[PDB]
Amino acid sequence: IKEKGKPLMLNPRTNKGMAFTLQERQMLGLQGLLPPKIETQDIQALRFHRNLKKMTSPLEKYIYIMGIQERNEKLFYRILQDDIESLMPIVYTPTVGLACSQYGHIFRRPKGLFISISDRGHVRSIVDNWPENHVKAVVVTDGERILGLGDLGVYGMGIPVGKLCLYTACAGIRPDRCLPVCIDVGTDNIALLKDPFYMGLYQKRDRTQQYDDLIDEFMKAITDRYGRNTLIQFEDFGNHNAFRFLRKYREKYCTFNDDIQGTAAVALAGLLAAQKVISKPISEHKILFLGAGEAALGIANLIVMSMVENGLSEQEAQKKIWMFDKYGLLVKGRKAKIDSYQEPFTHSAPESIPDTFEDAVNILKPSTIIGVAGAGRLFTPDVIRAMASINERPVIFALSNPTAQAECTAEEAYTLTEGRCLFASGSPFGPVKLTDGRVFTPGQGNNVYIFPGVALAVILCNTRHISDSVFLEAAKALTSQLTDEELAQGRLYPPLANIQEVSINIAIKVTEYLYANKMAFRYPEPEDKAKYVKERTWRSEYDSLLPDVYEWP
Amino acid sequence: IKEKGKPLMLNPRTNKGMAFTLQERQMLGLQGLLPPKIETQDIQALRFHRNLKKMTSPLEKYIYIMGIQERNEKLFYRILQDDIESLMPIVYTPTVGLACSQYGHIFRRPKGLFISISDRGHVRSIVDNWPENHVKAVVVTDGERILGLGDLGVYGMGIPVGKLCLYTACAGIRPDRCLPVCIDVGTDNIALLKDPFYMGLYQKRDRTQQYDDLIDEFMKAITDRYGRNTLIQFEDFGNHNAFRFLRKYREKYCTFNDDIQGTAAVALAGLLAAQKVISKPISEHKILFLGAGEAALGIANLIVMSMVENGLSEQEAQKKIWMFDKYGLLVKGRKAKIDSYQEPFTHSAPESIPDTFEDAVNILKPSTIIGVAGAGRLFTPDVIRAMASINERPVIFALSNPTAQAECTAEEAYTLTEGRCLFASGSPFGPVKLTDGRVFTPGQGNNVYIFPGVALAVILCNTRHISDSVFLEAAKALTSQLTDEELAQGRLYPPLANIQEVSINIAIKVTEYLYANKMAFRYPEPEDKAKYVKERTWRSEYDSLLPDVYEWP
Amino acid sequence: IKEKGKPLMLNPRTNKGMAFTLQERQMLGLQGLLPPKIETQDIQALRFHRNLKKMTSPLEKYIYIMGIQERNEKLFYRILQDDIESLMPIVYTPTVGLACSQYGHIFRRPKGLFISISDRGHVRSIVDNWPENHVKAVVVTDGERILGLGDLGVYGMGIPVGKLCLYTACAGIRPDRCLPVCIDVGTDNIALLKDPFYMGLYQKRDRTQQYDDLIDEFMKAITDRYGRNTLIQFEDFGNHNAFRFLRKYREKYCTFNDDIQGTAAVALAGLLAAQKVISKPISEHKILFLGAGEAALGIANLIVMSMVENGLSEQEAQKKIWMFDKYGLLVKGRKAKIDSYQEPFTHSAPESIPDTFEDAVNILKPSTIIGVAGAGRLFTPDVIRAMASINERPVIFALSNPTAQAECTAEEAYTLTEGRCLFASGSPFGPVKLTDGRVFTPGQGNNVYIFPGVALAVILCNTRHISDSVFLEAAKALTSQLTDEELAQGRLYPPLANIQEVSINIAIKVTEYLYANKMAFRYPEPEDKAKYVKERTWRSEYDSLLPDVYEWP
Ligand SMILES: NC(=O)c1ccc[n+]([C@@H]2O[C@H](COP(=O)([O-])OP(=O)(O)OC[C@H]3O[C@@H](n4cnc5c(N)ncnc54)[C@H](O)[C@@H]3O)[C@@H](O)[C@H]2O)c1
Ligand SMILES: NC(=O)c1ccc[n+]([C@@H]2O[C@H](COP(=O)([O-])OP(=O)(O)OC[C@H]3O[C@@H](n4cnc5c(N)ncnc54)[C@H](O)[C@@H]3O)[C@@H](O)[C@H]2O)c1
Ligand SMILES: NC(=O)c1ccc[n+]([C@@H]2O[C@H](COP(=O)([O-])OP(=O)(O)OC[C@H]3O[C@@H](n4cnc5c(N)ncnc54)[C@H](O)[C@@H]3O)[C@@H](O)[C@H]2O)c1
Ligand SMILES: NC(=O)c1ccc[n+]([C@@H]2O[C@H](COP(=O)([O-])OP(=O)(O)OC[C@H]3O[C@@H](n4cnc5c(N)ncnc54)[C@H](O)[C@@H]3O)[C@@H](O)[C@H]2O)c1
Ligand SMILES: NC(=O)c1ccc[n+]([C@@H]2O[C@H](COP(=O)([O-])OP(=O)(O)OC[C@H]3O[C@@H](n4cnc5c(N)ncnc54)[C@H](O)[C@@H]3O)[C@@H](O)[C@H]2O)c1
Ligand SMILES: NC(=O)c1ccc[n+]([C@@H]2O[C@H](COP(=O)([O-])OP(=O)(O)OC[C@H]3O[C@@H](n4cnc5c(N)ncnc54)[C@H](O)[C@@H]3O)[C@@H](O)[C@H]2O)c1
Ligand SMILES: O=C([O-])C(=O)[O-]
Ligand SMILES: O=C([O-])C(=O)[O-]
Ligand SMILES: O=C([O-])C(=O)[O-]
Ligand SMILES: [Mn+2]
Ligand SMILES: [Mn+2]
Ligand SMILES: [Mn+2]
Repeated sequence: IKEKGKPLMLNPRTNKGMAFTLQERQMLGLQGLLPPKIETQDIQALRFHRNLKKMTSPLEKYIYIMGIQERNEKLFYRILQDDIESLMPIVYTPTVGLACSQYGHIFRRPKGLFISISDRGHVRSIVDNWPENHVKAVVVTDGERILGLGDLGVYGMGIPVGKLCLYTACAGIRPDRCLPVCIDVGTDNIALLKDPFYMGLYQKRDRTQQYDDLIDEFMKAITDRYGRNTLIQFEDFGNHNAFRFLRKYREKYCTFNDDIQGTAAVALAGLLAAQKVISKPISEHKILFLGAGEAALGIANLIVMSMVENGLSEQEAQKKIWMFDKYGLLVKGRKAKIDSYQEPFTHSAPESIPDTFEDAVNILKPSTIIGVAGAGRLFTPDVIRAMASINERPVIFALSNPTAQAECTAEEAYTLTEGRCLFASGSPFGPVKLTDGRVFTPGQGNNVYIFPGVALAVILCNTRHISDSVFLEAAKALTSQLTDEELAQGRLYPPLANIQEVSINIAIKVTEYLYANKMAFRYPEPEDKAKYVKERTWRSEYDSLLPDVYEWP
Repeated sequence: IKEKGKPLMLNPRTNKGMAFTLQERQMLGLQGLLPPKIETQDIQALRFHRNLKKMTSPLEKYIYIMGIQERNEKLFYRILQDDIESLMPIVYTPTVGLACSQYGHIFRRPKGLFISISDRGHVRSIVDNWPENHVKAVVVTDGERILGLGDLGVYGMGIPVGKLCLYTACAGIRPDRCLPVCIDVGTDNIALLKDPFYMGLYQKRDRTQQYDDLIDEFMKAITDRYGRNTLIQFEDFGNHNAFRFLRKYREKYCTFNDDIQGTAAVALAGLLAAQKVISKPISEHKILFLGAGEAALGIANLIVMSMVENGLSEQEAQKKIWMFDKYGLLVKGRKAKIDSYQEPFTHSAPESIPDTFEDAVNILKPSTIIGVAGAGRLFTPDVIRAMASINERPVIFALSNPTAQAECTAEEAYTLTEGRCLFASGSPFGPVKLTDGRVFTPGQGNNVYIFPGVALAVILCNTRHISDSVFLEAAKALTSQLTDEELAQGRLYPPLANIQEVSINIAIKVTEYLYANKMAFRYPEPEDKAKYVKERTWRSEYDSLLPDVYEWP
Repeated sequence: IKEKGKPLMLNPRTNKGMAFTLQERQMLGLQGLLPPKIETQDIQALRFHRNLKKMTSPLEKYIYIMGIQERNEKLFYRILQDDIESLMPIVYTPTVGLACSQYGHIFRRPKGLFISISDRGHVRSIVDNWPENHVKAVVVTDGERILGLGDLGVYGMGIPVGKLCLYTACAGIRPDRCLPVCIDVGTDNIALLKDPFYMGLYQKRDRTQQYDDLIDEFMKAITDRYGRNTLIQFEDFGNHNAFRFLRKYREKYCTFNDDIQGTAAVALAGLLAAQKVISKPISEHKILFLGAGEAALGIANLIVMSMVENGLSEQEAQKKIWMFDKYGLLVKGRKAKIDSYQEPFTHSAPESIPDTFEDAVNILKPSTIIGVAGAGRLFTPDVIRAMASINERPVIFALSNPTAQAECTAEEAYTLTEGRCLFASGSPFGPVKLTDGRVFTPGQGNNVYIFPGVALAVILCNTRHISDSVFLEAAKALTSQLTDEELAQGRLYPPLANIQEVSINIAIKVTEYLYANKMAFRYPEPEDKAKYVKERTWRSEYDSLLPDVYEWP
């Protein structure tokens, strides 16, 4: 660090608070600007937990902790690391959805880069305004599909911000090499347009070619300054655009879409663990999705990749997967439109045309059910009872977020199937004890289990493009960490409390895969992949800021 | 403004948030670093009040609002300005006392300059570490007598910080020209010495000549760098040190003691207003003080100054004044020691020596009672009832702070006297409505009504030293702004809500006084002192940060 | 750029002087700090040539122009560009040698990174002290063999400094991406160890393993901060270390030795041009070197690569080469030592052992002669007359530098052979007109014709390592640019006034070779190489420093 004096305290990246040693204070011009007390990160950590403990609401907790990131970055991450599982619901789903829908009312300081349609032709000048010179990862959103909350416009910047926090909290990626970005081309949200606190352009969404050009101009600007292999993760974009930009840029830049490919990998991993207990014959699998968008089509695709690799031909696999959206069951010749992606899973209408999702379950008699409609409690008791009636061990996945949009609760799933189901959810739920004394502990099927470790692998390997088989590998790498004991408790995923090592482990496996398939370019190739990864993780412990002073012989 | 980029946003002195213009953004390198929305201070203020309204406790509010000062200085004062009366109890007494006691728990960022006994011989280098180069006003403490809370050590820094906020919020003094200072020579407070969050040196107070030498080195360092006429206000020092440092510096430097002299001025003004209703024959006045320290002795010396200038002799005036401390009534020959400042009011004991304060009232039969012991409710119902019985219109001042250390309440005072008392308090109390329907609105006899306006004047006139007559004058300037309809409500002081103009008016009147007596060195002399003063007040309105761009012919 | 105000003028990299436009001055805070006149670089250029014209000595001119590098970088390179051929003798050989030998007397400001043996163990902290963060090229020396001047210790920093100027002035490599380094481990120069103005450690050279560590620590420090593919050009190292370091590092880092490999290619090119006029049968080629060091072994080796390529075998080619050093003809069994590298060119003594270089010429009767002993006029008249007798068109290369160390002059070569010799020198010599009227314009055989264009190629291709065959291609790309007309005048190389385009053209040839041989890693690969290189060259034209201000819809 080149700076000295107060500027060191004003920048959260460097500010150590009372943890600045006396030598540091005297040598860096800080003597007098801090109380005469020298503290440790541990004392600071104590102050935090003491304070947090006394707090009452989750949003209040969110504002308190997210604020530390703007005062003392090192301490911020230390605090998450102290107990990531307990803070996850505040910092991530579901409280993050609340913060977003409230972004303008709680505003204090901005975070990330903001690029609006009004800046077209001048995006490179905006990118050059970013203080950090070595960004490696970017998470960008246009805010049209924020969780299951829909179009929140610029209030959606909360997502990319929180997403990168996990980059560092889960996989040890350097915070100063991360860049959250929000593309503001307007919002179709009538209430936000009438909101005095709204933080974006007061106009409807510009869907013309101008939009595509702005995005294209954005990708170019980012890579022109930071490099062609700068990781770019697309997050919470609308259905149409999400698929379009993925197909358009995946072979050109180092990019992927979390909602489509990250979700694909976590779901598969949970489906794999489930099979470990059911061991059902492949010719018998029959999956039915509620919803048919980004997540649904992404999961369905990884599932087919797996079945195919487990025998079945691509076409046979697809026949095992069905979808039911807001218009009904996806069957050939239906009135409602069917896109190019849904096509493969759109099949000939069965004996009868289901009117409700309950009808579908009964007619189709699926073995697995996957909720990803973002429309609330659609896995009703009747649907849950039907699944348990049809199956001995039904697999029930309600992945919509935040919690309020989920398809059903863990308690609803376990109690209604007499503890026979294998359940997973997108948002957090605690253990379930039935009137009979049995206790079931459900796992969280959320892409946070996937993106952190995959991002670290790609960054470290100087990888240029991310293929789908890279997520298939991550799926396998995550599920191979589940122990029988945990599986026994009802967990289809490793404990959230250990998400740090689980990520690092996924990174190691993925970098082993990239190098093995000639997708890595970092040289020379490391002998010991695991030691290589573990060796380059960012730590929340303070570094010495003292200059190298030494005597000459 | 020689800075551009993120730094403009990291420094609260310059940060405007979404209030930075689009042109300011494009020209200063901030485009992209802020959300697309351009806001007005008016909207920012709206976000604050909405948020504050949702909050429950005062210390939570105190943390919220004092934090704004570290994010956006201008909005901070705008927030205070929007309603100084409702925020004073949170930002000032009592809550400021609660915050000092909680200082180590609520810590987030330091404020002010910290000089410790361990830094002796290096004070200058610490002073040179302060970022601003044109400081004009300093408020310093050692934390030995924080309000009526006692020795709070470094936790007492919240006092100078708070006093200086009022320098700007009440008198329009420029924030960047203000500097809070805490002298840390240790603490005798056992509780803090075993507190892991304590912010100072872990040692008992050093009271050797090394203490004196540090104060010496402090005064010299401050004036060597900022100028000999720099205003230095002492605050909350222990009794012995407060008096000796005043005597020691008042003619060498531009310094005064707020607790001694400031309190004297506010007390006298309330007494001057009371007399407006009592019209009591000077010879009959009999004043009894509960306590005989810094505040008590200062008020007493000014009372005498008023009396002497109204006809009495110095000796004849000091005889109308009696003091009762923790050892009892001050009389000639008593065992408890009597200092040089106390002699003038230590009289030959009466017929019977009072054992309790109630006895001293019934024996001396005072017309006025002034509580300044900081020991709690020593003005008991019996004491209040005695005054109501002795005087038709008793004068009762409970000036001890915070509220818990106050001798009595407004409710108690008016009620027990049947609305016959003229009551004032150091801390805030709402209006009292007697069961007969009458309502009383008590004034706040606190030095906040005096130090801001006196400081402004002194600074503007480049005054070199402060005489007691300045305070006598300032006492006159305050009361002169009290209206009948106000006195009628029961207020012995102008409504807190207009503390801004009151302070400006007092300032104008003191600068006139300083010039008239040749104590002002600002040249040339303003013909219109009012215009002169009002002209130089700092405003909370945002300033334009745009570079001067213009076409040449 | 993120700075504004005086810093902009203090930093030579940005300073434009009166070239700062009015709008630039107003928006960036320079209004008033510059005279009211707005100038053009053309006017500034005129001012320079005007003042240089009145100057007397070459050193006085060197001091003046090198100083501009520290005041206005953009202008410094415009000045060279105006007329490189006339400035080269001042900025390069021979005046650079006089500068170095005088480095301590002419000092005003330092240039480059200095690393001493006394900083062993702390080199990384030194590297981190360099202001630029994207270095792509380094040129380093320890000053043991500065030109033919010998060991000049730290006074040799002029060499690396001058080389990098040419990197920019010749091939358009960005100046901020270049970094000259001097390794000071002491000096054996007894004179310098007695010079109160000497700029390095006052101790003889440390030749222990410590020397090896330092260099190792240096290579690691550099690569860690800037990357594994950062170009590191070695220059003017002693004989032993030059070869040992080259071998040791050529496979681990992207490095080469200018004196060994650079010189190899220039000389080969000149030889190739001569062959055009001589058409001598490859079978009768007979080269005799005067000197057996870095350059001699470097040229001989590239020479062989060609013959071998043109039919012969490595064995028979080497037999055509002979060498003669300060001890005599390199013959097997000789008293004096013959190292690993000399081996292939140390042959079985001839019937008669040559006592002097003339006798050597007489006995071996070579077709070509190449001086690279750096010990003065060893190509005596008799030796030149001999070559003329033995040969119809003798080839005479006197490459030792600086001019005073050259083997003979152009006038000596042409006159003594009656215009039949094909001559080239390392230092500059003007045209020669014989008594009979014929005018001969000699070419300069210096690596400056090679290192700039190769460096640019490597850097642009993200090349990891440099093969000797790369220098064979450079030798061809250079000679391939020669026109029969220039050859007609007597030039064996393109005119110096064209070095810029001759460099870019060589750079374009090499990146095609690199890519073609899978040695390039930049991605994707450029379709049109010429366009790719020309598009990436740095220009000395001022760039606009105005912020991006624009209207929003
Ligand atoms: N202060 C700086 O700007 C700075 C400091 C250190 C390294 N670097 C850069 O790193 C490269 C050197 O390689 P290396 O030793 O870092 O490792 P490496 O070469 O083994 O790592 C490969 C890539 O992963 C990146 N990387 C490593 N750890 C990372 C982390 N924890 N979070 C995010 N990105 C990470 C690196 O930047 C590098 O591009 C150099 O090119 C240099 O530019 C820059
Ligand atoms: N747990 C995870 O890791 C994770 C990851 C990504 C997305 N999600 C969640 O999945 C949900 C959908 O995300 P997406 O990107 O696929 O959305 P999308 O907008 O691309 O698709 C939404 C789909 O839901 C369908 N739908 C809406 N209402 C329906 C209803 N009432 N009944 C039946 N179908 C209905 C739509 O027709 C559409 O097919 C969101 O709530 C999101 O939070 C979870
Ligand atoms: N309202 C204002 O503007 C204002 C200004 C300054 C100080 N004060 C308040 O006045 C109080 C005293 O401050 P100070 O500077 O005078 O302190 P000090 O220590 O100088 O004097 C305190 C005096 O009160 C006496 N005392 C203590 N306990 C007593 C008891 N139980 N009964 C009778 N007398 C007792 C002490 O003996 C001493 O003489 C503090 O609580 C402070 O907050 C108010
Ligand atoms: N950026 C700076 O450092 C800066 C800027 C403007 C003025 N100044 C100083 O002000 C002096 C010129 O006089 P002037 O035109 O400012 O006023 P002035 O001469 O009318 O005022 C007399 C004194 O009061 C002070 N002052 C005025 N308003 C003040 C305020 N609102 N809060 C605190 N202090 C205040 C001034 O510093 C000055 O020393 C010069 O000595 C100069 O050094 C400094
Ligand atoms: N201000 C900066 O630090 C800055 C500015 C622009 C680009 N860059 C870097 O350049 C890379 C992007 O590629 P590009 O668009 O520059 O070109 P490129 O990728 O086509 O060029 C290939 C390599 O040659 C280097 N290069 C190009 N011209 C050079 C020159 N004239 N002199 C010396 N080296 C030169 C580049 O640094 C690059 O590493 C990124 O890695 C980025 O970090 C840095
Ligand atoms: N023109 C160019 O492009 C260019 C490039 C590199 C080096 N050079 C010049 O070549 C000269 C030597 O450099 P080097 O790297 O080969 O050095 P070196 O020390 O590695 O080799 C010098 C050789 O000359 C021999 N020698 C010394 N004195 C001799 C004498 N009196 N008679 C006969 N032989 C003698 C030595 O034995 C040795 O073999 C220097 O003057 C240098 O300036 C020119
Ligand atoms: O989109 C989502 O809901 C997510 O990523 O968790
Ligand atoms: O000391 C006090 O109580 C004050 O200053 O208000
Ligand atoms: O070493 C030399 O003489 C050179 O490079 O010109
Ligand atoms: Mn998402
Ligand atoms: Mn006080
Ligand atoms: Mn050289």
